[PDB]
Order: sequence, then C-alpha cells, then structure tokens
Amino acid sequence: KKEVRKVRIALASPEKIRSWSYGEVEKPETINYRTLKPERDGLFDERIFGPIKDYECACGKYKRQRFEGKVCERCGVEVTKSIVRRYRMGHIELATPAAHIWFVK
Amino acid sequence: MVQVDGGRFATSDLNDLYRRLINRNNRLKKLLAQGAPEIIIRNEKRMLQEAVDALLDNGRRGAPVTNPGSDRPLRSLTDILSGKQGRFRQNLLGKRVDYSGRSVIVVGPQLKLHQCGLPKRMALELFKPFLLKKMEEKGIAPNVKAARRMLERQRDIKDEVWDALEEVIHGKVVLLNRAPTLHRLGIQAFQPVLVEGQSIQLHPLVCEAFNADFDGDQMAVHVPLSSFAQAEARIQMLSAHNLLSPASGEPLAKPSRDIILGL
Amino acid sequence: ARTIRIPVHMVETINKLSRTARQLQQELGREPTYEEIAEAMGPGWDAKRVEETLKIAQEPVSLETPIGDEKDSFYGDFIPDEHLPSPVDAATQSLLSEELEKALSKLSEREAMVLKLRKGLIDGEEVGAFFGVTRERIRQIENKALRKLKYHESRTRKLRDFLD
Amino acid sequence: KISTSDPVRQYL
Amino acid sequence: TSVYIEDVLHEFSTIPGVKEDVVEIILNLKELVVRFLNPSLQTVTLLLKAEGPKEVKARDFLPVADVEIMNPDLHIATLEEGGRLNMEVRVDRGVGYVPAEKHGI
Amino acid sequence: AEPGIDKLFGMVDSKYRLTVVVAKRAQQLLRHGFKNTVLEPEERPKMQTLEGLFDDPNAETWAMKELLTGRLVFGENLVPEDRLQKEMERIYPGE
Amino acid sequence: LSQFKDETNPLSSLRHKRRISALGPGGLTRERAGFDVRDVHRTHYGRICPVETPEGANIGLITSLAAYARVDELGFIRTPYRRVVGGVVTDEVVYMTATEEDRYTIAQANTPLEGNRIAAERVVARRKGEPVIVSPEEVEFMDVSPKQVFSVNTNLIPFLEHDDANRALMGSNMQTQAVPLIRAQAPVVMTGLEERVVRDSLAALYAEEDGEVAKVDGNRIVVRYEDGRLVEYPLRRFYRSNQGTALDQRPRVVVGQRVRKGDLLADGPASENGFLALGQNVLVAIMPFDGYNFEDAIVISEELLKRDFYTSIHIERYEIEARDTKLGPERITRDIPHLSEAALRDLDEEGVVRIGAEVKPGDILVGRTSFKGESEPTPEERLLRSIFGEKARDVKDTSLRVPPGEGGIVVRTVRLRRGDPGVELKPGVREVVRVYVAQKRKLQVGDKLANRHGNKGVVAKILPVEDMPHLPDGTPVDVILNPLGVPSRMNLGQILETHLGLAGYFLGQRYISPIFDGAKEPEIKELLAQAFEVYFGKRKGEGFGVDKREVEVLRRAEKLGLVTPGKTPEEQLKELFLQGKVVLYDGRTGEPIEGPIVVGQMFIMKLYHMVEDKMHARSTGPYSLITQQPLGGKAQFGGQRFGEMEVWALEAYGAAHTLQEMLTLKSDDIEGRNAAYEAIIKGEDVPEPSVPESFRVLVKELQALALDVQTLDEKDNPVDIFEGLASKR
Amino acid sequence: VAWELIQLDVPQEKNSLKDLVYQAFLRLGMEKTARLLDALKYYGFTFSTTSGITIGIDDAVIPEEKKQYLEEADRKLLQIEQAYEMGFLTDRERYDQILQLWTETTEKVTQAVFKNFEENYPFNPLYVMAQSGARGNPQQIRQLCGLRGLMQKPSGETFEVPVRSSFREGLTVLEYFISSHGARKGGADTALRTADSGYLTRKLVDVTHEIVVREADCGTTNYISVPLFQPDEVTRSLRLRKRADIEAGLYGRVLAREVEVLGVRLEEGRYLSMDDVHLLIKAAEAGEIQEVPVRSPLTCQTRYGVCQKCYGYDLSMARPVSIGEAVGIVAAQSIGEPGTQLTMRDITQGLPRVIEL
Amino acid sequence: IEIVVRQMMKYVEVTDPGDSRLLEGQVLEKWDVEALNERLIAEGKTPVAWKPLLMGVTKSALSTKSWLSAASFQNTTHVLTEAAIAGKKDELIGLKENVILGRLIPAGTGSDFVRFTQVVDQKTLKAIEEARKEAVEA
Ligand SMILES: CNC(=O)[C@@H](C)[C@H]1C(=O)/C(=C(O)/C=C/C(C)=C/[C@@H](C)[C@H]2O[C@@]3(C)O[C@H](C=C[C@@]34CO4)[C@@H]2C)C(=O)N1[C@@H]1CC[C@H](O)[C@H](C)O1
Ligand SMILES: [Mg+2]
Ligand SMILES: [Zn+2]
Ligand SMILES: [Zn+2]
Repeated sequence: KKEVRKVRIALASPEKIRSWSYGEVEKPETINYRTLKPERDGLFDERIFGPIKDYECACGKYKRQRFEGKVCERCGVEVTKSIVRRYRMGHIELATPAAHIWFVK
Repeated sequence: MVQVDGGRFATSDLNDLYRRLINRNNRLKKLLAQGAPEIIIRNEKRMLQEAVDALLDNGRRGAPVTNPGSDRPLRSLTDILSGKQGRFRQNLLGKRVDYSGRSVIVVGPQLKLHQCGLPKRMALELFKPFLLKKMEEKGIAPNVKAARRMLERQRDIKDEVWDALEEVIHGKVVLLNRAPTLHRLGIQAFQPVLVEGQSIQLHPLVCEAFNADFDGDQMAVHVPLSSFAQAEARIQMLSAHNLLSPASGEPLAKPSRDIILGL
Repeated sequence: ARTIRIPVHMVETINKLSRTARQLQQELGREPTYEEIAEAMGPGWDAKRVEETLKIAQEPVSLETPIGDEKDSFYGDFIPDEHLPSPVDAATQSLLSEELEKALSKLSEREAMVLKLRKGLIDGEEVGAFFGVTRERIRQIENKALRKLKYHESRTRKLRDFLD
Repeated sequence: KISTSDPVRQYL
Repeated sequence: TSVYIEDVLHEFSTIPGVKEDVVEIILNLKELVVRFLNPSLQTVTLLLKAEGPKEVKARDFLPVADVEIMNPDLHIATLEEGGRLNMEVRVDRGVGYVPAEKHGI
Repeated sequence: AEPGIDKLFGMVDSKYRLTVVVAKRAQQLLRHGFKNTVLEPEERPKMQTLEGLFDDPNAETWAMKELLTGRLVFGENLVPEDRLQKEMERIYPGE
Repeated sequence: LSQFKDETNPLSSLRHKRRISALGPGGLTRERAGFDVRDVHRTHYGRICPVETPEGANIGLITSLAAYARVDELGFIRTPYRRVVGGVVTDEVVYMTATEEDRYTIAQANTPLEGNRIAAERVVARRKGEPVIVSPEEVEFMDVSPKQVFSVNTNLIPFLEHDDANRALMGSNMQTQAVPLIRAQAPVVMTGLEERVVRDSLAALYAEEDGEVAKVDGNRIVVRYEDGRLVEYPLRRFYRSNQGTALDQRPRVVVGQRVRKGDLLADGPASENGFLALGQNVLVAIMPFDGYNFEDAIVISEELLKRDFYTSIHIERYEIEARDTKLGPERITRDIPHLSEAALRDLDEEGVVRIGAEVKPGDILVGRTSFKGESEPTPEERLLRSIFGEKARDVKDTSLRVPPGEGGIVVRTVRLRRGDPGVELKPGVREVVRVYVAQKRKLQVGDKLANRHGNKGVVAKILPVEDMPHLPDGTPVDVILNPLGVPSRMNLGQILETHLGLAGYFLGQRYISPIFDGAKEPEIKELLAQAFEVYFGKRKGEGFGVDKREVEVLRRAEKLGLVTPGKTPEEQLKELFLQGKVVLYDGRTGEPIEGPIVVGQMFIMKLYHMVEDKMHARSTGPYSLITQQPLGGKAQFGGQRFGEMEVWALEAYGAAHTLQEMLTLKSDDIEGRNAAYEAIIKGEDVPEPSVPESFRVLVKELQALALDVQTLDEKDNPVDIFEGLASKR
Repeated sequence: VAWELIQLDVPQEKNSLKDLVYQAFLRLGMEKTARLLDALKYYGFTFSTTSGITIGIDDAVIPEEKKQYLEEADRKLLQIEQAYEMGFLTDRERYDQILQLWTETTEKVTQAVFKNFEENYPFNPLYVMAQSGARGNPQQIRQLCGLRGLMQKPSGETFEVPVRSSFREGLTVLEYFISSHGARKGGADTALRTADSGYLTRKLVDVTHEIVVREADCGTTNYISVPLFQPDEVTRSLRLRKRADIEAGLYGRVLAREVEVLGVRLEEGRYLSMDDVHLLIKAAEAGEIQEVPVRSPLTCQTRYGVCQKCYGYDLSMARPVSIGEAVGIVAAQSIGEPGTQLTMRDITQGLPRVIEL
Repeated sequence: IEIVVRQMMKYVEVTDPGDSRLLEGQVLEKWDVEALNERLIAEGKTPVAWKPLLMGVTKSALSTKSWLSAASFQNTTHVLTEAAIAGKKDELIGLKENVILGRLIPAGTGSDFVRFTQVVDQKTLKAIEEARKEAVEA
C-alpha cells in the first residue's frame, strides 16, 4: 500500500534463513517419471514450495476462490495461482556448517 | 522441470547443483550416524563445502560440470545475478515491450512534423484492445471475445472496423525509435495517420534527429498506454515541440538537403 | 546418477538394452531399428518398449546451455508458459463470469445452483445433485431452465460467440 | 587445493 | 480479366506439350487487345481449344458475334505433340489498372 | 503544432507541471463523467464523421482547450485530497 | 564453415562458394583482431578483391577471391603476371607466389602497348608495394588484367573506374541480394562477364554437341545431335531456392533447330539471352521531386507495374507434424472441432489443403487434433459441454494456419504417413505434412531497389503515369532519382551509365564497357550525337519543330552556360543533348522544368525482402518461462527490445510513466500486464503498475544467496513487494 | 517581423536558414515557428523539382589549370630527383620533400576548380549543392573535378606517388588498389569509434544519471569566469576567442555578478540570450571585458542535483531550464553522440583523447 | 562537459577525522554536511580536513552511494558484499537505481515539486466551500 522508498541489503541470520523458508528439502528427489509429480519431500514438494495449480489444491478438497486464504485439513495448500510456487523458499539444514565463498574469497 | 520434445525435458541448471548439496548433506548425516571414521567424515564435509559454493557461485574455486556433454559451468546463483549476460545485466540491455512494432521506413513529404504515417495493418495489432472495446461501443461487435474472432482472420474484417480504429487513434500518439538511440531525440512522438501498405511514413525534417536514411533502416514503434504516459508523450516528447537541440541552442529542424537546394 | 530417479531394475534394463545395441552394431552397419533390440533382448520386448526405455535413458538437457551461435544465448527464453492466462484469457474469465453470474441470479436457485455448483464449484450425479427433491424435479427444472436460459440468450446474443 | 589428491594422500 | 485452363488449378503450373508456362501465357494474354461494338457486351468469354503440333495464335479463338480481335497474330503458345490446351479467357470493359488481386474474378 | 502550447507553457511555473495538470484534468474529465467541462456552449471541441467530438474522443485535447481559458485552477495544495472526489461525484452525473 | 547455399539468384551462390573465412580451426585467426590482417594488404593483388569485405562487425575477416586467381599446388593464391623481357611484352604468364612478386619490377596493364613494345619512356611500375615510375628497360613483368585485380561479383560493375571503392562495395553486395524477376533483362550497358557468369554458374542450359532440336516442351528439350543420338533435357520447372526465389528454365529454342555446340537451349532463372539479367533497364530522370525522393527515396511510375516489370515469385514452406503425446496421438484430419465449414472448404482433401487454393492469413493450411489437458479433464468446461452438447470431441485445434504476413496459392504438398518408403522420420514424429505456397510480388512502396553502383533506396511513391516527368515526345520516365545522393557518395559511374543509356535507347543498342578500359567520354558524346538524330531527326520529318517551352528552357540554359549563345535551337539542343540532358515538361502542369535534366537507361535491381521485412507488430502474446519478458516464435510476433540507449532517451525526457510502463506493464509486470489488458478492454484508464517480476526474480535470486534484501517504508519499516505469498503457511 | 529577421541579400544557405529558424523561434513563438518550418519544407521541395538540378558527367568540370599545376609540380619532382641522384638530400629528405610538393600541388588544384566554378559556372549542379547548406564537401568535389592525390600505405606512411586521376576520368587500376589499402583501415576505425563511442556514453551515464534539476536558486554564489581571449596560438598575443566557443561558454547562462559593458547594464542573475552573448563579444572586440562572471554546475551547492540559475537556459526549449529536467543524461548524451564522428583528422587526438580526459 | 567533470570530483580524501577514521575517500558534499552541523548546530569544532581528490568518470561511478547502481557494472559480487555487511539503506535518488525497481523516475514528472498538483472548476470551488459552511454546528 505504501510506496517503496528504500531498499536494503543485509546479512542473513540462519534464523532468518528459516524464517523465509517453508519445510526442509531433505532428499534429492526431483520428479519421478511415472507421474510427472514431485517425488517425496525433495526439491519440488508441494508442501514445501506450493500448489502447482491456479486456485485449486493438490487433492482438491477445496477448489475455488471463496475460501482463498485457508489451508486444506488433510494436506497443506493455501492458494492464489502457481506463482506462489515460483516465489516461495525452502531451506536445507546443513549437518556441520560451511561458509559462503562470497565472503571468504 | 519442463517437457521439451519426444518427451525431452528442460530444467534450470540450478537443480543439478541443489541435488549435489542435498545428497552430500544427507550422506553426511547417515555417515555420522552409522559410525564415524574421521577421514571419511572430513572427506565428505569437504565435498559438502565445495557443493555449498556451487549453487552460490561456481568457478571461484573449480568449475562444476553436467555429465559428459557440456563442459559448462552450471549457472550458479552468482552467474545468475552477474553472468556473461545475466540478471541486472540484461535487465539493463533491455526487456521486450508488449505494445511494440517495427517496419521499414519511407519518406513522408506531405506529412507534417506533427504526424507520421503508420500502416493501418500495424495499427490494428498495436491498438487491438483499444479497438475491441470501440467495436462494442458501435454495432460492429456484441462483445470483446466476439470482436476478437471477428478479427482473427484477414478476410473477415468489415470496412467498418477501420473506421473504428481510425476513431480510436483520434488524438493519441505513438513513439518511433531508430537504430542507435544516441540522444533523447532518438525517440520522438507523433500523431499517427493510418496508411496502406507495409512501410512507415516518416517526416523528412526529423530525419536529422534520428540518424536515418531510407536505404532500409527500420524504425520501431511504441504505444503510450496510460493517460499520463500519453500526456507526457504528446506534451513533452512529441516532435514539433522539440525543435532546438539539447547540445546547442542551434535548431535541429533545419532544412536538410533537399529543402535548401530548392530555396 | 540421474536427475530423474530410475529404479535399479530399469537401470539393469537400460544396461542390457545398451549392451544389446552394441552386439547389434557389431554386424549390420545399421544402427538397429527398434526391431532387433526387441528380439535380441528377449521374452517380452517390443518396439514401444525400447523406444520408451531409450527415451528415459536420455538424461535431461540444460535449461541453461550456450545456444545458437555460442555468443550469449541462454536456452530458457524460448519456452512459452501455459497456466498463466495470456491477457486474452483474463478478459475471457471476466465477461464469462460476469455474464454467467448475471444468468445464475435471474433464475431459480433450486436446480440452477445445483448444477452450477455441482459442475462449476466442486467436481463434475443427477440424483445426488439435488437436496431433498428427487430426480423428476431435477431433470424438470434442469432441462426447462437450461433451455429458457439458452433460448433467451439466443435472443440477446451474448453467449453465442463461443467464449471458447 | 585440488580435492582428490588431498584425500588420497589423507587415507593412503 | 480471368483465365481457365482445363487441367490447370493454380497459376504457377506448367502444361505438358506446352513450352510456355501458365504465368507466361497469362502474361501474353494481357497483350491481347479486343474490341466489342456496344454496351450490351460488358463481359465476353472468348473460347479456344487447340491440339497437337500447332502454334496457338489469337486468331484461333472461336469468333463471337459483336466482338473483334485486333491482335490475331499474337503468340499464345507452342504446342508439341499430345498437346492439349482448352481454355476460357474472360474479357471486360473497364478503366485504368486493376490488379488481379483487387477484382478476384 | 498544438494550440497555444506557448500560452500554456507560460501559465505554469514549470514545464513538467503543465503536463501533470492536463493529465489529471483529463483523468477526471472521463471518470466523473465526460460532461465535467467548463466551456461546452458555442465554440467547443469538435471532430468530423459528424460533429460528434462533443461527446468522447480525446480527453486531454479538452483539458488543454480548457486550461487555455482562465476558468480552471491548479495549485500545489488547493483543495484537501479526499473531500475532492466526494464533492465531484455528488455534482456530476453520467457515471 | 559449411553453410546454406545463398541462391537468391545464381551469382550469389557462386560467390558464396568461393568466399574465404578466418573464423575456423581457431588455430589460425580468431576474434581478437590482428588488425593488420584485416586491411587490404599489398599482395592481395589479383588474388583478392579489395572491395570484397563486409563493412561492419566481422570487417576484414572475410572475402571472396579474384578473377584469374588460382590455388596452384599448395593454397597460395598465385596471381598471374605476364613476362616482359626487355622492352618487349609477352603473351606468356607466370602465376607467381606473393613472395617472389617483390623481387621484380612489375608494371600495370594501362601502359600504351604496340604489341610487344612498351610505348612511353617514363611508364609506371610498382617494385614491392611501392609506386614507382620505371623505364621500359626495367619493366621485368606486367600485370595481366584489370579484371584479375578484383572479384567476379565486383567485376560486373560498369564504370568501376569512376566509383568510390567504399560504395562500390555496396554495389557488389547488392547483387548478392538480387531476386529473380519473372522478367529478366540484361543491362543496356554491360562490362563483359554477364555471359561468363550465367555460363560458369549453372543457370542456363547449354548444348553439348551440334545437332537439331526434336521436341520443345515447357518441361523438356529433347535435342538430336548429329552424332545419331538424342537426349532429353529436363528443365527445373519451378523449384524452391534456399531463400525462396524461383528457378525456372525457359526454353529459347524453337522446334527443329540446328544448334551450335554450347548454345543456350533454355535460360536460367535470371537470364534474357544467355546474358546475366537481374532487375530491369528502366528509363530514368535524375532530378528532385517533391520530397518523394528526399534522402534516399525513389519515385516510381505506376506504368512500371502495368507491365509486369518488377515482379517476383516467392515460395514459403509451412510444415506441421503429427506428434505422439501420451495423452493420445495428434490426428491430422479435416475435423476442426469448434466452429465452421466455411473454413473447411479449401481443406478439401480430408485433412490437407487443396492445391491451387488461395490462402490468406488465418486460413487452415492443415488440420490436427491433440488432447485438451496435461493429464486431467476440466470441471468448469465439464458443465458447459454438458449444457449444449456433452458429447463434445475433447480434442484441441492445433492446426497449421497461414502466419500473418502472406501466402499465395498452394502449388505442391507432401505427406509422409506410417509405412515410410526410404525416408527418415524423427522419433515421436508420427507423420509430416509440407505445403509449398507460391506468390507473385509486384513492386510496391515498401520495396527497395538499387543499381550496381551503390545507390540504394526505397520506393516512396508510385506516381500515376498521368503526371510524372515526360519528355517532348510523349514517352515518360519510369523512375526519378534524387541528385543529392550523388555528390556526397562518390560514384559518378552511374551518371556515366545513364548517359550511355540514353544513347542506347534511341539507337536501340546495348553495349559492353569493360572495367577500366571501357568506354570513354568522347566515344559516348559520339553515340549521343547519333541518338540526337534518331530523337530529333524523326521529329523533323514527322512534321514539327520546337516548342515555346523548348525555346524557353534554352534561354535559361544559355544564361546558365550549357549552350553556346548565338547558335540555332536545333544546334543548341544537340549540344545540350550531348551533355546527357534533354528538356522535360512537368506532366502535372505541362510546363517545362527550367533547365535541362539528364535522363537515360539505367539498370536497377530489386532487393530481396528478409523475414524482418515482414513488419512485426505484437499486441500481446507468449512469455518466457524463467524470464517473464515477451517472446514470440511461430505466429505471435514477439516484442521489440527496449535497450539502455533507449531508456536514457526516455529518461532524458520527462517520460516517467512511459518509462515505467516499458519496464512494468509492458514486459515484466506479471499481475500488471494482465490487469493492464482487462482495464484497456473495459476502456479503463490503465491501472497503476504493480511490482515487476524482474525485481521479484532478483530479490529471490538475491535471497538464494545469504543476502537479505528487504524493502522499507517512510520510517525504516517493512513494506511488501511479493503481494502475499511470502508470509508463511 | 518577417523582414527584420531575414537576409535577402544572399543566396539561402543552410546557415542563413538555420539562423532564420532560430530567430523566428525567439521572436514569434514556438508553434508559429513550426509553421515556417513546413512552409520552407514545402516550397523547398517544390522549387527543387522544377529547378532541374541533375547530376551529369560533363557537369563535373576539370580546370584547365590542372594540367599546368601537374606538369609544373611534375618537373619540380625531377629536380628533387637530380638533387638526390647527386648526394645532396638524404634518403629521408627526398621523401618528405616530395610529399610536400604534392600536398601543396593538390591543395592548389582544389582552390583552382572552385575558382573555375566561382568565375565561369556559378550555377554548376555539383557546386551549388555544396555551397548551399545542401550536400557536398570541398574535399569530395576535389575527388571528382580536381583529383584525389595522396593515399597512405598499410601502416600509415603515405605513399610517394599520388593518385593523378579524378573520378571524372578513369581512376586507373592501381590508384584504385591503393585507395583500398586505406579504405580497410578506415572502416575499421569507424567500428571502433562506434564501440568506444558507446563505451564513453555508457560511462558518462553511470556517473551522471543522478544529476537532476531540483531546486530553488541555490544560494551558494561561487562562480566561474569565462575567458574571451586565448594565450598562445602564436607565443603571446591576446586575441578574441572564436564566435562559437564563446557562445558555447556563455549562451543562456546566469550572470553571477552585474556587468556594465557597452552602455547597457546587464543585471545580476540575468540569463544571457544569444543576443546578449553577441553583445559581450562586440564589447570585448572594443576592449571592455576579458572575463565573464557566470553561474555554473562546477560550483553548485545542491549535493545531488543542479539548480535553475546554475544550469541555465537550454531545455530543448530556449527559456530557462525547467525544474525536474534530467540534465545528467541530457548532458551524457550530447557528448556521446558526436563521439562517433571523432575521427583522427607519439601524441593523441580524437576519441582516444576524450577517453584520456 | 561540466556536469560530467563535476562528478569526477564529487569525492575527496580525509586527513583530520571526527566520525570515521582518516584515510577514506568520500563524497565532498557529504563532508560539507558533517563539518556544517559539527561547527554550527552541535559544538566542538572538530574540523574535518579533507584533500580535493580527482577520480576518473569510471571510478567516480564505480564507487558511489547507492549499491544498486554499483551492482549494475563493476563487480556485482563485491558491491553487494560490502553493502550488506554495513546494512546500507539505498535511498532512491537517481534514475539507474530507481529504474531497476520499476519505480517512477526521480527525475521528470517524477518531480516531487509537481507529483502533487490538483485541478479545479470554479463550480467545484464553491462546492467545497459549501462543505466548509456546513461545518457550522446548530
Ligand atoms: C580504446 N582504444 C584506444 O584508442 C587505444 C587505447 C589502443 C587500444 O586499446 C586499442 C584496441 O583495444 C583495439 C583493438 C582492436 C583493433 C580490436 C578488434 C578485435 C576490433 O576490430 C574490429 C574489426 O571489430 C571491433 C571494433 C572495430 C574494428 C576495428 O574495426 C573490434 C573491437 C587500440 O586500437 N589502440 C591503439 C593501438 C595502437 C596505438 O598504440 C594507438 C595510440 O592506440
Ligand atoms: Mg542505411
Ligand atoms: Zn488437499
Ligand atoms: Zn546552484
């Protein structure tokens, strides 16, 4: 609503890493051929990043705009189009830390 | 992750690097749990680190490759932001305007600085939405979707449509661009006077502002959509208002070659 | 090893497929049509099967690869988009919903909403579609309201121009 | 420096 | 104003036993000058059919009552053997230049 | 060129201001109804398929043709921001 | 290194076959400069054309070779130089290596020669890259020809001698862009190789050995050799050139004709009579018109269209495939699921379009049916189908249509179905369907024509023969070229052509002016003198003398200084004619154009129209997958690029919104462009821009890396770009 | 008012016209000017068609003096040769002496051809174009009627032998191969220029974009003094600067302090019109001022930005600058375009220098 | 040329510190800011002694206030690193930085001087004063 008048780059707190994130990508499972759907919890999971469809859910318990801001009881999907799928962030929880090369080199 | 051809698929190189990290991160966890021989734990933590670099920026330290096929640096997030031609980079090379057009130019001697000859056929696509509605305001079409299919084929246009477009463009104006836009006058606004054919009728006097001769140089053309963009475009960007150059208080609407010779 | 997971069976399968193509390259001088491969492979092998397997064997390509003349060409600008309503579609849903919404109100809610909601709100059951009133009142109002609606929409032609 | 050699040397 | 070769469908075709191509002939026809005597003649269809080892000139068109051909010796085509050419060339009374695209007869 | 563009330029303190006026005037000319004008009677805006420009061709060609006259008033802060849109809806019909 | 054959017109392909490139192995010369290499080295004599280089980016890295140039044993362009022992010149030639060329004192061909005798004591020669006035006794070797100095493509230019080497380049590359006209004429003035070009290129068909002609079809010429043999010579009726130009062989020999060995039986795509012929010789006045010819614009006489003069046949090859989707094969049938039979007419053959059918933009060239969704049906579309006709073929209309721009009449079609003969069908590819379409291109205002010298220009106005410049005898000019385009550029050669051309018009003859040895200013004034009698001699006998007008322009002409005061008009006009200019009346007013104006037969070709020429206009359309900026392809034109250079342009102006629009609503504002359209559709003053996806793409790209970029408020506080999708759950 | 601003005492060159335009712009009003513009455009176009000006071959007239100037300089070359055949002049001296012979001889034929036209054919087609602001370059004309004389070798060392021919007569075979040598070199430089032009303008925008006219007359009066005279053409002699540079310096500026010069009192803060910058010069001619106090961007106080009084006049319009104009770029541009022209007509010139500056 | 050159000297060196250590190259006017208020509004004359610095157009821009602008050309990689660490608040002024945002240009009609300007008809003038008249209670 308010005009954007200042942009600001700032370092990332690991707690802020998690703040932006949804779920933890914990397995190298892209998509499995038989069903061009997201494999397990992996990189493309619908809980972690979102629904791959207009206003509809993954299973379809709720399918139009009337309840646009609520999530499905058995599976989780709050909807506006697949754009949420392209804007949301997930995070990987590192075992033993490593460091940014942007700062080290 | 997309479906190409034959069932070929296409995915942003980022995903091969992500899997890198995830597999190693995971293998790490299982390696700690299983029991942990030092050498093997570091060995992995090393790879892990390296991986974490990969997604962020590839090449600062070694360069990751997709399996034998392309010894190519998988675009790292950094390469994304920077790259040969990347994110802020081609951000600034350019993006493609939605209501644009481009044809060969041709001298429009009778035309006045004020206007410019624009192919009706071009006008149609350019001012399509502005026309659709104007069609509904008249009897030509019942609705938009109608007005749409009414124009989806060339043989189906009633001559009443041209009278609608010619009515839509009444006092609106467009912008014309030249090959190297070197100065601000490299883009000028004029009133379109719809004409037949393919070529774009340009005024002779402004041929000096745009470095444009007629052996084939093509000029692009844009459309001011907001009532504001239009306001500025025809008030402070139109041709006949900017007669004196910003470089020198010398005119730029000077009688070029033919006019002098005559006079 | 791959971007798209493939079970161990499919793997050995692909190795067998590969090895077989090798022995077949041995003498023909003709990279085997998917006929040979089926044969040489064994019991249940056919053309559809081999064309499929080798289609899965091709690893993906890079959405980001050097394209055209290798200067500065990145592969993903070319792929169009499908879910996103190109303007043309957004305009559709606007008239469609406003006009569909105008008709839905001028009618009797009883069997119009039933079929509007049963069809346009949840999933695609004549009997199970109406509340307490049985099938005979359903077909009754469905087919009589659906036609009055269609025939007056025939008069003031708004829908005729197939929005699709 | 380069990763293979270091581990090889490491356990060898 | 219009031509109909009987076995030919498009303007860019070639007729066997006929040295000239459709476009060359349709061109030679533009060269043909006719003259009718009264208003009653707005659109006259001239007919001509010649076969075998003969040269087809404009005099070969079957005579029509109120129309005269001033361009008899003009060359239409050179037929070899088994050369079958049977056409119907329209003719009208108009003014100026009208591209074949403009009228579409 | 355009009618009295000099005369216009002169009525403003800044060139870029004139452009904002005309544009915001053209806005309201259409929104609240196009008859929201100050000079319609004897010599007014006109187009020729008929003399029909009198109804809705170009919005700002009007704005300018009005501003050129001394009836409008453009200030930095002339009338309070939200009370303006209310009084305008109340007085001008056509929707 | 290997590329599409550039056969716009034979000459073109011939050149492309002999062109030399750097960019190769990478071992020899890459993109870094090596500046010295790009320039025309001294040794490039007779070995490479000095003109032959693409002004621009790749500037000196490419070029076609020269006339007599030949690769001896190992790729060393040896250029020929004849020997001259003492003051004696020989007809013997030595193809010399670059190196050895410097050891000798070589002389140019222009040296007055008596045969074997050099004729002037102080005659030019050039030792090693240095111009040196040598003596007959030092002249060791001599140049072979003026021709060997350049390339074929260049050698074809009339008076190359009088044209700036810079513009002569344009002239050479122009010919490489010449399109075959159905009516091909040779130049009123030629250099001498037009013959050898068509011949050595393989345009026209020549007779092997002497004999007589048996049959002369429009498709074959079976000649009978005196050896007791006869062979059928097919003629590529109408074939598709790589760049879509017609290649037809029109028989020039009648039935039963004794042919000399090596005589043209048929003419190639662009030959008149065994002579190269591109574009056509047109009478032309060289004066200024209103503005129709202002910087480089050309005014053309409608009359040029009356006759089918500049007209060219084009063919585009539309192709569609029946792909195998896992949703169900894409069938190719006359079936087009949703609306009319009116559009199905020309789709005569079930599925394909009927040959000879006139296709306009938006007609079905071929039909095809693929499946509706990715995997599932449609709930909303479920209701609609049921309402008026549940039983609705759920198949999608994916049919090859005529792309905007143009089509003509279908001339040929090809379909390859299931049981393939000996063809290669790609995988997934069920079947292919080609549709060759042809169209006549009559000259129009969009087009560009240009003579061999370099004067390039576009048609700006087609004038009615009614009022364009007309000579005293009713014959009017076809094209009016602006003079101004001549001083700046320096190619008087064209003005020399026009003059010889005028003579050839009344004298009804064509000529051959070699490269630098050709015609001379006095010889032309000579032919002009002969032309004056055909022009004005008939005028004398036909019964009339001189106009008030003709006398009047004479008055202003002597005051000018073109005619010797005191001589009779008859005599004055001769003088005036010999100068290459004659009196012209307006055409619109009938009055004369104060001052004599030159006119003559100048050859002018028409240039090929690239795909870009199809002016691209795009309203809305597709968008790239990762970058959300407009993208075209098949049928939607694709947006124009708004570059930084252009941004600044706007920036300089007070174009705030107009620049915003260009960055938001028009290209990246995802939610923007959508509400944008819809708003326009309802006649709503377009909405105020939402955040651009380039911005959001960035922020996230940025978030992908540790950095956190958060926008802020008036007081340092959050604000939100990602509308409501970033808050969690 | 149409008579006051026009000079009917001469043939209308593009400059006279240019001038007319300008004058009409300050005097009568913007749109009223536009009218005159098209008016001129119209009759210019018409009158051009009827005039019957046309290129022909005999119109490019070769002077009768060409054969003279040639032969005279021809025999003089013989001298230079006898002078070397004996041992007097070093290998080098000969060379530099020869080129001097031609460089002078060529320039001689050039003023010769013009004098020809000037005296005998005032209305030569090829000539009026060049005289009128129309089309034609003295150096170009010389290539047609007189002759193009010296072409350089690959490297840069000019050739010893000239190009005896004109375009009117057959430019022979080798004078044509030499023309090539330099031609390639030229096309090259042109594309570099184009690149490096964008180079420059790019850089310029990066440093200048933020600069924007947003103000109230910035109160810091620190001003620059514009010099009307230059020190060293010849060692030391004070001289009036040229009419254009001075214009460049003072046109539409804002006087920092008041200046009383020829009788008129230019007040403080006043924007000096071209008419005023024409007074100050007429005054410096008389000897009343050697410098001029004037506001300028180099001395502005507004951190990010420049003010009305310090920028000046020049919007595309001739009045004061209008607040909110994007000067930063307006500037960056005027400088990036001409750059493409920066030809090089161990020291540096042309664009290479504008980079080093 | 002046407008440009000026920007090649928008920066100077520091030899007598106050807020930030000495060897630093910073924007000339930004020091005129510090010194101005440090001697006039807040006491204690801590003269900030600088040294006019001449840096080339390339460098002048290569290093500037807004990181947005800097990320555009030199090293996107370093430009950010630093801008991050320090928590830089890019005040949008200037057209390059404000363009990436897709925000209205700071220059042009985007002038804070005229972004706000309303128009009236004498008829709506009396209409609003009537609303004021109505403010009179009872
Ligand atoms: C900025 N450059 C300068 O001015 C100085 C510094 C210096 C320099 O840096 C140069 C160059 O960087 C240019 C390299 C070239 C010719 C590159 C090719 C690849 C180019 O070729 C063509 C084909 O394509 C492109 C662009 C143009 C080209 C040439 O046509 C393309 C870019 C240069 O010429 N200098 C001269 C040297 C001699 C001497 O020492 C003199 C003082 O300064
Ligand atoms: Mg050009
Ligand atoms: Zn669900
Ligand atoms: Zn100031």
